[PDB]
Amino acid sequence: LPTWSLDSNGEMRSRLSLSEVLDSGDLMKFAVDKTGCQFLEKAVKGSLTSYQKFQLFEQVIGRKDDFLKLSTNIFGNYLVQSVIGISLATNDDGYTKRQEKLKNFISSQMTDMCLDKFACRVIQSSLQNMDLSLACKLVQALPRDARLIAICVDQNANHVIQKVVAVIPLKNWEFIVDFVATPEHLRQICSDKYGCRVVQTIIEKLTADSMNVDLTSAAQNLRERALQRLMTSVTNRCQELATNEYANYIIQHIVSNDDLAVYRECIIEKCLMRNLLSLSQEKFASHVVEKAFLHAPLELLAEMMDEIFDGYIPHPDTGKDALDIMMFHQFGNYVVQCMLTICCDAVSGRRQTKEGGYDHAISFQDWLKKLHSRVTKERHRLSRFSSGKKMIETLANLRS
RNA sequence: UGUGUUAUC
Repeated sequence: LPTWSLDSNGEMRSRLSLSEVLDSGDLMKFAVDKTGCQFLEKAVKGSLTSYQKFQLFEQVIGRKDDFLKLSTNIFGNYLVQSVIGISLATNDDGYTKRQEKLKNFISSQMTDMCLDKFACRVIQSSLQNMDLSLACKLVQALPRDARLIAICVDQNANHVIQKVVAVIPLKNWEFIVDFVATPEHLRQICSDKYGCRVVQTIIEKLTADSMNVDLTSAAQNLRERALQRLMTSVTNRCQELATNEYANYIIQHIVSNDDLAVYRECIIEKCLMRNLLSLSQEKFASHVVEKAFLHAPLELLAEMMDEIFDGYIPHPDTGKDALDIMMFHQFGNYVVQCMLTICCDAVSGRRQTKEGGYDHAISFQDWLKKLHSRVTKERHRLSRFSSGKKMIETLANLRS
């Protein structure tokens, strides 16, 4: 801090005025100092005269180098955001030029700012607060090459993409959907901790749910086509994604969401059916298998149940079957518990059994009897395990 | 008995 602003204690004077700082030419020293920026931040929330605003506009968001220096600063980024807000609230003759400047500064350094822990906050608040037509121009400044992957998997920058998805119409960011849907990009992004969150947010925004009822029918058509293109790519890589440590959450999201029912069915047919025994023994995919049981339409659920009960040839020596393997497997046991709970819910009326012009209660009763008979026969071994005690208790509670 | 994301003074 400039000496003029310090007391005899070597500490920022109290009773300092905003205008003194603005007049001094020393704002940049205050804005990058914890105490100095705290003062500016409080000062700019109060009444400001036209000239005070003018000075703040010039000094904080008026020149490219200083704008970038504050935007990328741990303290300064807050002041930048405050001054952008004041700029947008001040409809004098300078309004247009100030916002165009801000758009040019950010666009010209878009990737660098998105990747920065602090400047990415400036980007997000600009996207949601600036006039929409100018915010759309920021989106246009996003890179279209390998840097876009870098942004999508970055701990900071992924939040910029999620903000774009939230507050900008789809036509402006449709290019991101197609970028992410490219096979090699999908693989990289979905297999990343942050990238997987970005893809789920995109899918959510492309879903025709109660949150999108305000779209025009033309916008719904745009959305439906983008969703269909993304789902095609996800479905093409379903097996790889379902078994992955992060992308399994995406596959689960799709399978679990009734508003994605047509895609849920594709996924189940494409990579789960005929692979249930194998996938139920996988750490990540076993959760996908549970979601499929829980949400499959009746005709597919029947195929799934039939696969577990009768889809596999028992061991040639021991006679162990798929149910035997799954009941005692470290991951498979949860899938069998899920099957049992579904059947108990159906027969007790906690789950609707009518669908497809028929009451399928008879099917659930059949599957339940098979599970009950197995659990009865194998009660001694099952009672050795928490999972087995749980199934025994589940069946006991049903009788009650 | 079994997995992640939700990030600044």
